[PDB]
Amino acid sequence: GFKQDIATLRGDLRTYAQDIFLAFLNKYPDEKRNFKNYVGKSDQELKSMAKFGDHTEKVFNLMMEVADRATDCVPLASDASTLVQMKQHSGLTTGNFEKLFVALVEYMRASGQSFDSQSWDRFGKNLVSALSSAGMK
Ligand code: HEM
Ligand SMILES: CC1=CCC(=C(C)C)CC1
Repeated sequence: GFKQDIATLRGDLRTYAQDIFLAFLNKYPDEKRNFKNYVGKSDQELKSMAKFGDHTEKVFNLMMEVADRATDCVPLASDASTLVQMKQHSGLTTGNFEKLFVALVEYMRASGQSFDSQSWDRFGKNLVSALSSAGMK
């Protein structure tokens, strides 16, 4: 289920974080506008870059903590508020988070593995709802 999926992802988090984030940027090329320094790069070029591996892994370190603190795929309001307030997210709207979770769910569906993709899709929906509620447009 969802909790085991957190353990699976954490067991190889650098790899999953890069692969899911690349799935997100390739599915929604226009999202490269928030990361201007990733433009005109192949996947292998991005994985060679410092900011890419470090930043993507830090995103997923926190995403897994938010997942782990959730009840029935419903995140804490405090985790939602942190995500909205962060200076690094000043630009963003719920659509940015929408798209990241569509890509994550698709990645899980396509994987060889028994991910609980339905639980991640509900988690994404519930996080978008919590971000809206905490003041993201
Ligand atoms: C649950 C989802 C997400 C989590 C947990 C999360 C978490 C984080 C964390 C921890 C950082 C700081 C990392 C660092 O400075 O090394 C960060 C920065 C950032 N995040 Fe997010 N993030 C999420 C979703 C998004 C989405 C959907 C976008 C854009 C579409 C985004 C854009 C950014 C940007 C642009 C930065 C700063 C740019 C940079 O790294 O130089 N994040 N996020
Ligand atoms: C905070 C952050 C850092 C790195 C990212 C990558 C896509 C490498 C985006 C999110």
